[PDB]
Amino acid sequence: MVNSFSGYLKLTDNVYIKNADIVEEAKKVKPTVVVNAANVYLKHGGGVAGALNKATNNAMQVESDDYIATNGPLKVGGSCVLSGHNLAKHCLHVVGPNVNKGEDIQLLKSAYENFNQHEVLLAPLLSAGIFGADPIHSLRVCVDTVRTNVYLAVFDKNLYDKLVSSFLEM
Ligand SMILES: Nc1nc2c(ncn2[C@@H]2O[C@H](COP(=O)(O)O)[C@@H](O)[C@H]2O)c(=O)[nH]1
Repeated sequence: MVNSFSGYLKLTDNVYIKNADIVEEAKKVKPTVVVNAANVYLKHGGGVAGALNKATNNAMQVESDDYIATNGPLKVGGSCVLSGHNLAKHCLHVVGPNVNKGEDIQLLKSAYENFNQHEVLLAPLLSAGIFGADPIHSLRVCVDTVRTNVYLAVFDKNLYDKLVSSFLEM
């Protein structure tokens, strides 16, 4: 069954969260859309991007390279829709700002606005990990910006517990 999400807490009308590996979730859920926490050249070197691409045996990277050759790099805050290969029907590759490289944190709102083009998404938090944004801030921007249905997979149990306790005790 498509979009078979289970095990999430519902934080808002739009936003759900689970302590999960987004690759394992995408295999179970069969989402119409999985979000990649991409960079502007769609180089899936590690993090969520690397994990999603690894699950596609590099098909995602080859398709991404072709997209970039034909269309040029994305903008920070931008997105493109490509195949979800064996994980999803579509992968929405979204570029959040890398505040470790001095990109404007205000583009995290632009980045999450891309989600609103899809009714239902499985997604990571944006601009976490090596992109350097505070995940609590990222979740706040997500809930303030996304208006459809987003199922967030947070891999790290400690981070998950911190996000949930922070959000629900606000
Ligand atoms: N493209 C990309 N590379 C990442 C991401 N997170 C980590 N990396 C890279 O992936 C490699 C392994 O990182 P680790 O798995 O230890 O976090 C390192 O080269 C690191 O810079 C990410 O979200 N995107």
